[PDB]
Amino acid sequence: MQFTGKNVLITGASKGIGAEIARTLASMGLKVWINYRSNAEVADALKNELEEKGYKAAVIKFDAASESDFVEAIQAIVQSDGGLSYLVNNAGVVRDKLAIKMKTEDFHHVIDNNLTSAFIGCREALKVMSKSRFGSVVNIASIIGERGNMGQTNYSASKGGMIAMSKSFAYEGALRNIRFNSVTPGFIEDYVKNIPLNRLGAAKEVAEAVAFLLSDHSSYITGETLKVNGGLYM
Amino acid sequence: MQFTGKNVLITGASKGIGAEIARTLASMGLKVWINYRSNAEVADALKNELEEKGYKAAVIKFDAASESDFVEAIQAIVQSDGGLSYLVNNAGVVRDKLAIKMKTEDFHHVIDNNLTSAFIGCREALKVMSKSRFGSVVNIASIIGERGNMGQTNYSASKGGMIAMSKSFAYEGALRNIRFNSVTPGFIEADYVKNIPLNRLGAAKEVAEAVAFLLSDHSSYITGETLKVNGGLYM
Amino acid sequence: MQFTGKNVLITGASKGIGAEIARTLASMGLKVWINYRSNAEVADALKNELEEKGYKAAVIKFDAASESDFVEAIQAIVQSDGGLSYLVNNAGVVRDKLAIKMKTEDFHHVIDNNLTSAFIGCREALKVMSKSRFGSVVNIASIIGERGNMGQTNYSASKGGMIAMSKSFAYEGALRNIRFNSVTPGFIETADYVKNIPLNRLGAAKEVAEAVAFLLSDHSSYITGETLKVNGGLYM
Amino acid sequence: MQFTGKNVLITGASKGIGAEIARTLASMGLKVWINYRSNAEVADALKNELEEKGYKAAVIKFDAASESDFVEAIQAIVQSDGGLSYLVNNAGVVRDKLAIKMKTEDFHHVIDNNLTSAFIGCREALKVMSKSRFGSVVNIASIIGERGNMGQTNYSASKGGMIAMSKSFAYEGALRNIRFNSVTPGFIEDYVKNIPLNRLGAAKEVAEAVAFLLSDHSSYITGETLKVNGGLYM
Ligand SMILES: NC(=O)c1ccc[n+]([C@@H]2O[C@H](COP(=O)([O-])OP(=O)(O)OC[C@H]3O[C@@H](n4cnc5c(N)ncnc54)[C@H](OP(=O)(O)O)[C@@H]3O)[C@@H](O)[C@H]2O)c1
Ligand SMILES: NC(=O)c1ccc[n+]([C@@H]2O[C@H](COP(=O)([O-])OP(=O)(O)OC[C@H]3O[C@@H](n4cnc5c(N)ncnc54)[C@H](OP(=O)(O)O)[C@@H]3O)[C@@H](O)[C@H]2O)c1
Ligand SMILES: NC(=O)c1ccc[n+]([C@@H]2O[C@H](COP(=O)([O-])OP(=O)(O)OC[C@H]3O[C@@H](n4cnc5c(N)ncnc54)[C@H](OP(=O)(O)O)[C@@H]3O)[C@@H](O)[C@H]2O)c1
Ligand SMILES: NC(=O)c1ccc[n+]([C@@H]2O[C@H](COP(=O)([O-])OP(=O)(O)OC[C@H]3O[C@@H](n4cnc5c(N)ncnc54)[C@H](OP(=O)(O)O)[C@@H]3O)[C@@H](O)[C@H]2O)c1
Repeated sequence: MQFTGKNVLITGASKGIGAEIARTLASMGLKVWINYRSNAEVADALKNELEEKGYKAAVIKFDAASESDFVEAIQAIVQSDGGLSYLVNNAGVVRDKLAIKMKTEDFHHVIDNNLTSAFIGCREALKVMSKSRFGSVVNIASIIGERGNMGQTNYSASKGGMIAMSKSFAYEGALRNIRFNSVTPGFIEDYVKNIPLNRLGAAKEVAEAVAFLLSDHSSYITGETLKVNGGLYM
Repeated sequence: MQFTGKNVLITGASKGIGAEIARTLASMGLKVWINYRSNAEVADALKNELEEKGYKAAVIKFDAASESDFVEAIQAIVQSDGGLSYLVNNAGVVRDKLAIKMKTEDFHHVIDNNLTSAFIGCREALKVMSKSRFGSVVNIASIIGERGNMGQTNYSASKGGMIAMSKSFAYEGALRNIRFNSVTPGFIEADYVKNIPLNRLGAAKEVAEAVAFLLSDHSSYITGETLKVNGGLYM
Repeated sequence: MQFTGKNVLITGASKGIGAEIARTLASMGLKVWINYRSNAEVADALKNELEEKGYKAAVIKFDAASESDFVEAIQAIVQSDGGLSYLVNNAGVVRDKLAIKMKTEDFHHVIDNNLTSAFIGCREALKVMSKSRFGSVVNIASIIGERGNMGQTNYSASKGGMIAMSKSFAYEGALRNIRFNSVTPGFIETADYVKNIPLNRLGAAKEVAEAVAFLLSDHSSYITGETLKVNGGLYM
Repeated sequence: MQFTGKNVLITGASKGIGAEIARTLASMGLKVWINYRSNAEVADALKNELEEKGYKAAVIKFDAASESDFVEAIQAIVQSDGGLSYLVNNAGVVRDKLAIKMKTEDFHHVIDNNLTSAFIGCREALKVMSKSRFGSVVNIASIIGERGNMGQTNYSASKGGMIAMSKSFAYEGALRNIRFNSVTPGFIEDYVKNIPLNRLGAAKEVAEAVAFLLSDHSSYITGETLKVNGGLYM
């Protein structure tokens, strides 16, 4: 795919879907910044892999649920590269229980760490992308955020709020060509029963949806939610 | 409308949409419980207005965002009336501001107040209504939670999260006939009215009647739905 | 429920969900006009049952897919009645098959009969309700129109078209206080399927009928262009 | 973007959005079949321009609303190329008028011509793509099929029916790996006012959204309605 931008920051990218987004975007020629919070071994391993395939990769440590930490990280990337073309808000956790077994503590943890991180990222994207009249931001949402689930009142709250907040951000960034969109993965690798495509999704399929929404090919799409769930939910 | 249930708790019912919801359900024979946080001047005045007109009304206290406070009023109401049929999560604030001028303080205040509160309400509705195999909960969301708005990242996050959480709760309470539903009002009382097909602002009372429908027996097969009351502003 | 308006025409009302809308609206004091197409007997039995129960009811024969018949029937009701306050486009057919087995014949029949009929209904409603600045029209759609279904390309086409056309009609009727809304029933009783319904049961026809009543009644005076899901959680 | 398949038919592709879709899919390596009904001038001009630019391109004459005539066209393509990997139902007309002024003739014309044609395309796609267990179909709908518009009861009916029928076809084709998806463009080159991106859309951005949905990058996406409207509707 074709990118006018040059670099991308991916929160929570040391493993899983975030790692695969990093891998996909770096194989398409963007310099990927791979966020991690705790142990650096796995992030450093991914960065080494990506350079060793010939790509551009750097690692950066911050807590995406911390305002100061994540503002200073974006400032450091601006100072190293000259700007920031792309952001992927992927940082997220799960703490599933039935609601009657869930303290407001278990709710606040998931809400803060899944929504406020995305809010910080989107606001800082608005700041650093405005001067150049160019940017794209993708919020990794979920199918749970669109339909809800048993035992996932907190998670579904966070990712439905992410879907609606992202549209608000699209409204605010659209006049300076700063686009915001959500991706709602389905089941990514019994549950396979209800999937019409009769298989789990690969992380790469998510990653290439993200790549499309960051790319120039989606330059008229903003404020949209892209389902990547094999037909589980239309 | 027809109600098998007997009483309702309405958070933030002292004025505006909450109070006129309260008037509405009282007029249809339900015992209303106005909930307030600060002054009891308007809440008491409402309560009295509702009892002169011949209706059953009382008041109760908590910060609907406070877990303990919320819970403990719900036991108080169960002990007074023998149960709680209906709940309306109406409590909510706005703190509008462009996102770049918005401290995460201003974001947490709105999230914690507007959606954690609805979480305590819904989770406790599940608890008190499960025994009796009957219940109906309506969460008062907004068109902003469906479409988003400039200057309302915090409010749209809270209300959209409510709308989705409501669906999860509907899942958890469906097997026991506890129904969960949301209402998304539009602009409720000139350039604003240009984009409303009905060409007018909504009365707080139209929102209240939609809430009554979702609480009544007439919606007994409707759970997990989001009912748009916006005069056509959003379809 | 409260109704400012006085009478209602329900298309396809001689049996099933339409008969239950007629029964429910009759019991709320509306004069119901029960439409039928072919054999009257079942329709006149419904009219007699409603009149015995103390309610107002009449029958009227016309083909909802025929522009002239449906025009002329609405004109007749306006002249018996003084006007027409409420309309329920309930007429619909199914011809389920897989698409590779479906002729275009089998597609137009369901389209011409499920959508065009609603189009005529809503357009005549606009006409006859404009002067009095009051009116409410409900279009009986389906969950299939929202979600799509195997073997139901034609039916889902017709009901999704109905759902979107109903919103356009809301736009055109909104200035004369003529509201347009849709109901999307799920699986209604007439047990593999009850699996995927959270409420763990089929719906009753009366639950649909009461949702229709709400969308006709005064209580929904600010709700227009909406699609009200009656499916017990099968689709959110 | 990559494509496992080799060719694509596009109905109503002689000018406008369909021409741009032909132009875009041609530059990415697909052999494009340019459908037209009436004059062949403009379609030959398109063909000659794409063959000038080094690409494979062929015109084909048929009325998309006629069952026999678009079944036969698909059959002739199958015989020439050996198969058909991709289809784009783009044929479409408007006859805008207030509902009280609109004969059922006016309604039937737009219905028969916008929605029946897509039905004939999607069934025939089911038939010809099933054996190879590979295919992708994109139905070009509209924002009007999602929110409605005054004066456009007929167009909105056709396009919203297209959007729901496409999910039904997605269900039917899922097991064979034949994907169905819709595109809902907004305003495509006062009005601009209500568009957050503050400009009309290029046919070119619609065409690239279509390309993504046909491509291998959307291989876990079926039954989706991808909005291309610059924030005009979220
Ligand atoms: N897999 C699915 O089916 C599915 C579908 C829907 C969406 N997604 C989304 O996919 C994303 C991650 O994919 P995954 O399921 O493969 O999860 P995963 O394997 O847990 O990867 C999540 C990553 O995000 C990190 N993270 C969490 N909070 C963070 C913070 N505040 N700052 C920085 N990094 C943070 C992780 O925590 P640690 O430091 O603890 O490793 C981890 O590296 C999330 O947004 C999830 O909500 C998942
Ligand atoms: N009006 C609209 O256009 C619109 C549309 C969408 C939905 N709604 C919803 O309508 C509801 C209220 O209607 P309104 O707009 O008319 O607002 P309002 O006039 O401000 O009434 C809101 C009430 O909720 C109370 N409240 C706030 N937080 C509370 C808490 N934690 N515990 C208990 N009570 C609390 C208020 O606070 P005080 O103690 O500070 O008075 C006040 O009595 C909200 O949920 C809002 O989100 C508004
Ligand atoms: N049952 C469900 O699960 C379900 C769910 C979604 C919505 N609905 C909708 O419910 C409505 C009817 O309910 P039902 O399922 O109980 O169907 P039903 O039992 O078949 O009742 C349908 C009625 O509509 C009549 N009708 C058909 N075309 C007509 C026309 N052109 N003019 C006048 N009447 C016409 C019937 O035809 P005859 O003269 O041939 O009897 C019959 O009386 C339809 O709109 C259907 O599309 C059904
Ligand atoms: N432009 C927009 O703002 C917008 C937005 C939403 C979607 N779209 C969709 O985009 C498509 C067309 O793009 P456009 O707006 O640029 O329209 P256009 O300029 O009119 O191009 C439409 C083409 O489709 C052809 N066509 C119509 N019916 C046909 C049939 N039965 N068989 C074969 N070809 C047929 C045309 O007819 P002739 O032979 O009469 O030339 C013409 O070549 C349609 O599906 C329209 O509904 C338009």
